Amino acid sequence: GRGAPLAKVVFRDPYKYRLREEIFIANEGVHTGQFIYAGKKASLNVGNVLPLGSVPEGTIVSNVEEKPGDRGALARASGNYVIIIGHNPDENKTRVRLPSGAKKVISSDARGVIGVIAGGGRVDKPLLKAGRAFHKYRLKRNSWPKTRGVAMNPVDHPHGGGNHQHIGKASTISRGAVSGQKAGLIAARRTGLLRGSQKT
Amino acid sequence: MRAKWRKKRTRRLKRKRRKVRARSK
Amino acid sequence: SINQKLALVIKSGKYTLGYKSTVKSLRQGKSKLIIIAANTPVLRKSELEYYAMLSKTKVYYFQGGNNELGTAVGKLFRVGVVSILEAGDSDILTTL
Amino acid sequence: PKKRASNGRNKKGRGHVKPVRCVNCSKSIPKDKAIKRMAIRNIVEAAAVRDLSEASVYPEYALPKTYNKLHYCVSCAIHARIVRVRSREDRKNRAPP
Amino acid sequence: AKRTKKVGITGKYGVRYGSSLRRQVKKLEIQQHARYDCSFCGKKTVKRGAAGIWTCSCCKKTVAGGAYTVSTAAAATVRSTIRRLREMVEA
Amino acid sequence: GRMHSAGKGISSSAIPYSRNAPAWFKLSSESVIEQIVKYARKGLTPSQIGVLLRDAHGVTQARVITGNKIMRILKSNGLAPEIPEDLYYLIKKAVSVRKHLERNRKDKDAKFRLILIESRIHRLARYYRTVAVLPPNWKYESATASALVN
Amino acid sequence: SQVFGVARIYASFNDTFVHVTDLSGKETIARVTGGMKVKADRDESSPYAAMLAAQDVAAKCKEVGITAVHVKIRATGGTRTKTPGPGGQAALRALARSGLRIGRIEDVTPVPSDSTRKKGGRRGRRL
Amino acid sequence: AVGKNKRLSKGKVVDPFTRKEWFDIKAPSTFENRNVGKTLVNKSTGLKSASDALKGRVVEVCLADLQGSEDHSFRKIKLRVDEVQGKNLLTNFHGMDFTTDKLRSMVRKWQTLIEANVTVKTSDDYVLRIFAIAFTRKQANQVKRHSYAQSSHIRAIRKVISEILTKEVQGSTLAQLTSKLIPEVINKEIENATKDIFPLQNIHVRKVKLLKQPKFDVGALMALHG
RNA sequence: GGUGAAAUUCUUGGAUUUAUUGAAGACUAACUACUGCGAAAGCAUUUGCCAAGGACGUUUUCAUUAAUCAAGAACGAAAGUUAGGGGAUCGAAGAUGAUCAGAUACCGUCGUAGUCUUAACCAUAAACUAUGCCGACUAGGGAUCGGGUGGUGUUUUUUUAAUGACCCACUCGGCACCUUACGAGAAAUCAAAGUCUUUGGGUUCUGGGGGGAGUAUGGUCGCAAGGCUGAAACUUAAAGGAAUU
Repeated sequence: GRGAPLAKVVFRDPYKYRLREEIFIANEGVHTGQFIYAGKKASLNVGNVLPLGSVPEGTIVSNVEEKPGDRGALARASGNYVIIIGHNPDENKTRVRLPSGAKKVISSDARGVIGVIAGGGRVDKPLLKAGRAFHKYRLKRNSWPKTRGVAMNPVDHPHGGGNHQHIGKASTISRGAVSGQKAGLIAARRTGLLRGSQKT
Repeated sequence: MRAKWRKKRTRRLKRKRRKVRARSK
Repeated sequence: SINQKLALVIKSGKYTLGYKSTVKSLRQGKSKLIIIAANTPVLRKSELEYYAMLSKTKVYYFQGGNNELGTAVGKLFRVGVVSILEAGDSDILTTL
Repeated sequence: PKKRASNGRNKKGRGHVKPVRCVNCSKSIPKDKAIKRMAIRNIVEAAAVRDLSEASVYPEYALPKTYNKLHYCVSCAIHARIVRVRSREDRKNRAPP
Repeated sequence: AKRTKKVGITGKYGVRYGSSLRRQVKKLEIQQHARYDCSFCGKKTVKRGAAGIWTCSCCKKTVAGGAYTVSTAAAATVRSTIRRLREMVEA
Repeated sequence: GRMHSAGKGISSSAIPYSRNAPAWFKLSSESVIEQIVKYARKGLTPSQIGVLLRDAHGVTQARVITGNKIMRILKSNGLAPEIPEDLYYLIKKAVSVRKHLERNRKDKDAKFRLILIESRIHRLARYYRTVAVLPPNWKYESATASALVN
Repeated sequence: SQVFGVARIYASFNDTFVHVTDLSGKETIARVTGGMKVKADRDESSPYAAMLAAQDVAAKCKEVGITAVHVKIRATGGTRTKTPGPGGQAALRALARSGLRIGRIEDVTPVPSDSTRKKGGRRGRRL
Repeated sequence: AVGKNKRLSKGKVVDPFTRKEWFDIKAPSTFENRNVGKTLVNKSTGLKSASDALKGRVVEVCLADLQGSEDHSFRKIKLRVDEVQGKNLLTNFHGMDFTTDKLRSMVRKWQTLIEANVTVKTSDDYVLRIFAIAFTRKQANQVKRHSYAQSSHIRAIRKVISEILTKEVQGSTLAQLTSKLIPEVINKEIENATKDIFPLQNIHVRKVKLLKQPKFDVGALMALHG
């Protein structure tokens, strides 16, 4: 169900004679037998878990914490990463750029793995097959195949019914709509094919 | 008519002929 | 220049290739220099360094993998470490 | 016919010369074909010289100058009178005035 | 020594799915089923196990890589920038 | 000239007029002959044999000191190479260029120069096969050329 | 002796900025342009407008307490004209007339070493 | 333009100069003129700490102004505030720069411009990039009009210049580098080491920039060093 | 901000402007030239690696291996196509403000594709010097770039061998240029476009009035755009070149 590989990393328990196996999201270039260093004093290497305050501007990070201690929230899908844009040492806040282009302000103590996530370029291959889609979603969740609302009856969907398959009313739905009404383009600012760029 | 624009016009004519022929055959 | 010196010693002097031959010669005290490939395993490189420290030989680190070292020596296979037993006509031992 | 033996540029043995942009219209023109002129000017317009000198903190200040190289397309040079059309016989004069 | 003019490994899909989609799939399938150099042992023994897993069959080492290549251009560029930042920090 | 470039350079040896030369040479034809043989056994092509002879010894031309030229000496004494030296050096250059190209696929200049060098090799090989110093059906192949050199 | 600031003259076309900062360049004093001294858009870079701006800047900087200026001329630079506009000389002359002492004139027009791309297209501004 | 703003306040003044106050800027001991000028700053309120609101700022000063010598008019010096002591704020070296006038005056055609740059660190962990400029010159008695270098002389000159710069930085702290850079002895060093390759006039060391600097450095030594 | 003036646009939620930084991508200013290299297209930041190359020098070698080339090949600006990456700037399309009788143009501000790169295609340009390649000869002159040779000719080690950089005289090979007409040409002009009615050094390609027409058709190459090959019917007395007033 996950496009990114996972890495099992074994650490020594500092307070007891034990070994702790942590499950990491594998970054591209990480291999078996590699030494991972996690901490404030860790060095800027692929696979290390330095805090944002300790990494410099322009750093590529992944599995970044949204708050210090949440054990990774951002940039976890294959090929995705977070850019370190800046620092605010007063009330330590690192500004980052998210995979969607959004600018976020996170604490400087939030951890993150250096590098990009492995498994990148996955969606460049066409599935070619309802079979490949079936096998993909068979171990994600029951969300496929997708019947169109226009192909249903009015009892089953806002779009259903008619002597032709047509939506009938504007498919852009208000954010203040309710469940059963929110079917279509929810709170759409614009529609139609847009010639544009990342704009971020 | 500029020779470049006459060339473009002849290209358009050529591709329209090609389309019509391919439709008929 | 090191590739040219290695070709000259290949043509004129005496060499042997491979970890087992290199370690055996290091043991016998006959090796005069050992070239170690860049991508040799770190444990093997450490053991070769220890053997060469015990036997008072010189260690050179090739700027290339075992493929590059094999090409430099003149063989169509991979060599991880090559020990020069005598330069013959090269100046590989004399220069760095 | 051939107006100039040099084809209106300076390229023999090259084929291609990287272009520059005219300083007036920003037209792409090969560097050898441009009408580049080096403008070296005093900062103080040679009319405020005495005023600046007497209002300066330091005595006998050096008064630095500004340097730039103005690249001109043929159209802009002719319009701005950087060059003018000459007679056929003395187009061949390579010597600057 | 060539049984297909241009479909290559995508001859298994026959005439289906469209030529353009089969061409994209051909490119990524050649990359995904290719054999790569192992930077550790120096032999062409690195294969894809699953999307992201690249296992050398000789030195028994697993590597995290791209979905269809052992290493992506984005990964190489990120490694370059991280090296540059690391050396700026250290020196 | 320059079959494979646009160069028009004239640069060569001004062979002296005299054939019974050079009136300061007190060494003997046999001594020069055995020098030829010693250098050939040391493993030197006639080009460099003549170079070192003219260069360290006093040998104005082995042709005029002896009765014949260095390649003739080597062929008479069994030291003639399997393939002529010029074709050998062309093959060595082609092998070097091809080895460079395999790494540098993007070297279109190297591809062009390899085409030129291999054309020179094939022309020289055709001449040698016609004059029969190379056997018939001898053919330069890129796959076997590197092993052919050494 | 003299209290020193930086004149920071920006003599573009259609505008002229004259504004004295402190020596560090962080504290801004008397930012006056030609567009706030003239009405018509076409006169914003006129020498008269530049001079009125320089007189206003000199008045305000003298009121503050700064007595001398290190003069720093700048044209638009980058891919733009790079030749100082009609108002830079008027501004510096007006400062000298206003009598604030001057020292270390310099031209800080941003000069690219192989710029990005000049606007206007390949055929230029066909006017 | 004075009355053509259509909307200047979407929603629908105390004097900054009386709000502000003046400080005094002091260059390090490596320069002759200690005091270099003054700067404004908002008076420290309970939430702004004017000291820290002013500590990270730099000032450009002419080396002629710093040294009372008109022969340094074409050099510039960047001084970075690092400490504040009650209107006696002390600065440190940040980078030396030339004048645009000097650069464009030294650059002329019918001669060769040579540029080198090195990124060698000093003895006390200051990382700097030093840029050296050089120009081939015509020997006296030369009738040729250009006197260009042969692009191998250029590489030899660049190598020699880079060696000189690296050796002169590694072996001297930043204070020593400034003390040996004001008299520009490195220019003479390079000129001698290069005179065996090409005449090479106008060998002034161009800008040096401080890329990175070590830790706070705030307690016991720039009493002697600034 | 922008313009000939303007307007579109941003702007007390601080725009433009200032200083200190940071990131990204592109590019390689001045130096830069009647200068260099490459088969052409082209190629201008530094170092390292990898091969290659012209010219010069050679009293080295082989000995006619050579010149030009249907067929067949390699490379081949820009735009363009396919797919990743990249995506700052500029910017076919488009948006929008002017100007205008109109203005889906020039002008202005944005802006997708593109501009950069990887892989694969494309195979065209006023791809020009509108001048095929190889060889020989025929005027004068200076300058320049690369190599070489000879001058106790000038700067410091060493004001007391060296080297370097210059200055002289040659020489070979380049990019060119000035003068003139032995000549050539319709002329413009050309040291080749000369040595061609005193017609023959070798060889490849192309043209045969203007259009129709680089069209139709067939073939072949290409994903496509299109490339290469390529007519005729019909029509027409001029089109065209260089000069003169």
